Amino acid sequence: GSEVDGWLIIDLPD
Amino acid sequence: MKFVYKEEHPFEKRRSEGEKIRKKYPDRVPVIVEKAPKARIGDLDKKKYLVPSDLTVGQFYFLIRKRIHLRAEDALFFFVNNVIPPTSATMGQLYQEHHEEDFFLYIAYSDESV
Repeated sequence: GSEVDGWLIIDLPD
Repeated sequence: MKFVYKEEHPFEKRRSEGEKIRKKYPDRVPVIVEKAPKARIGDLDKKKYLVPSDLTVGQFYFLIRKRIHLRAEDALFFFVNNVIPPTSATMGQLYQEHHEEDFFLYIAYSDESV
């Protein structure tokens, strides 16, 4: 996954 | 309940970072997820989430369920400000009504519904 400043970036499902 | 995250970061640092994240990701809400004090349930590896505001609370349950590797028979409950949030709400709705003054939404999880 992707983290910015240890915040995990959650994707929106379809 | 106290959150480890609030215990590790002074209020002003939290609010400054929360304010910035809300400006920079207006389609998302920042969420802190920790296990409730006396809960018997698996540990959560990551506690800081940048969640699309349109994600439902129901979908976030499922997502957190997966990170903990819960089986389907296993129970999972969210608590926000001593209330179990509705699964139909969007995280943005939940955030609007319950975010704290540091601009973070704090969610505790547990195997118990109380």
